[PDB]
Amino acid sequence: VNSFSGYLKLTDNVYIKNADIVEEAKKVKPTVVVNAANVYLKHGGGVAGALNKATNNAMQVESDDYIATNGPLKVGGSCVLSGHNLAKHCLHVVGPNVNKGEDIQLLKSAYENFNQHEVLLAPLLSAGIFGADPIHSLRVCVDTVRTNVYLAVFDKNLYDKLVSSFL
Ligand SMILES: N#Cc1ccc(OCCn2cnc(N)c3ncnc2-3)cc1
Repeated sequence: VNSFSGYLKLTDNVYIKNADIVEEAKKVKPTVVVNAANVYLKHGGGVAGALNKATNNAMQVESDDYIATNGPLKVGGSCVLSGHNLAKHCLHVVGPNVNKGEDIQLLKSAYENFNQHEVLLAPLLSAGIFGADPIHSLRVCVDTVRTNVYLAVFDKNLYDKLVSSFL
């Protein structure tokens, strides 16, 4: 039993809710919140900008030190950093950005990072400003992630489209 509330069960291990990931995190304080990161951990907009703003820029400060030490992530890769006031840990995962021409096949590699964590609160990778089709992202999630994932979708219209088209 866990404290995630109000989710639709899609499969044995994937759940989805019409919800704000920052509010979910503030409420649940999950062990892991996933960020929709880029390779430079520059949290300017989208989910990343929202998560970072909610940490009062502490996520960005920590991320800048990470990059200065380690260099950029790979597309499809991840790193574990602090979750600050939102979660124990933040798993920064880089999905391909279609607006940068990146290969959508890398979306599966991106979701594989979730399997290193037993339970996660997450957005749909490569959705929104990353340019991919969120219906496709949800399908790859369900077909790749085997651990327990709680997906938070910002927009009622999108949430209803995802549910009503889910096979
Ligand atoms: N009109 C409209 C509209 C406004 C924001 C919006 O956010 C999508 C990405 N996103 C950003 N910030 C958050 N805290 C999120 N939680 C889940 N997804 C999140 C989508 C549609």
